[PDB]
Amino acid sequence: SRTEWRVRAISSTNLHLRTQHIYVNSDDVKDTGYTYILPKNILKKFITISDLRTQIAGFMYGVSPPDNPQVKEIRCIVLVPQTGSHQQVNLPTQLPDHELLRDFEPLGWMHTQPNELPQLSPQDVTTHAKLLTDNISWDGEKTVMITCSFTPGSVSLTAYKLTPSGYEWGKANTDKGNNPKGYMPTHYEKVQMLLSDRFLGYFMVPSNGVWNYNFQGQRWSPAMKFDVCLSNPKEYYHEDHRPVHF
Repeated sequence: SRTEWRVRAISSTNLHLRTQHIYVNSDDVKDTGYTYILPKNILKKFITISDLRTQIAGFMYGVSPPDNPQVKEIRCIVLVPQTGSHQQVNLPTQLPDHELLRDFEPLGWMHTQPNELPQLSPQDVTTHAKLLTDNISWDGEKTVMITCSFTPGSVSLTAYKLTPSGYEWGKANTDKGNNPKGYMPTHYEKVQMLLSDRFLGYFMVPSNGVWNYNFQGQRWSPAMKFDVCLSNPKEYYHEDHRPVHF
């Protein structure tokens, strides 16, 4: 329905309201490790181009502040060609590559999620374990996952790191559902994160100007190759994201 598309596009412009009420779960995090600083400007933009029901994601890149070795500041988010569901996001096996990105530290990924969950999803652990094993540039000691859970009238953020055992389990997991065998809360660990407007972050999207393939699944595949470039991300229901035909 072309009309429905226009209606959804309209209601989605109210997503920014949720970024007025942001919550960060820093509850009982180990005092050992890194603290992640996410810029408010990119978290807000990330929410405005997202969707309440279908998850989206982006890879995070950042730097190490000269005066605090235990702090990692996220300065760039890369949106890759993708499709997703209420339970997960589907990303190409090929990591983004660009001269501008090579001098940053890969810090993991972030993604939206329909509801707040009592535990990190088994899917997230599996997706993260895959990203680690395949990419030598991904340091398990610094890469993390930030979940942006939509809660009534707001968004709730949490950052996690995989535990050595979680990495092992994730690398072997074969059932995408919500209760895989051997899944324990000891497979991941919460990490400290801050949402700050002290500095700004930037976005990089696919060079063809299309990151959202949720209405063009036939053009998406795990093996697809792509390039990226600096740019302001297009919303979920942007003109260029609609199906080749209704």
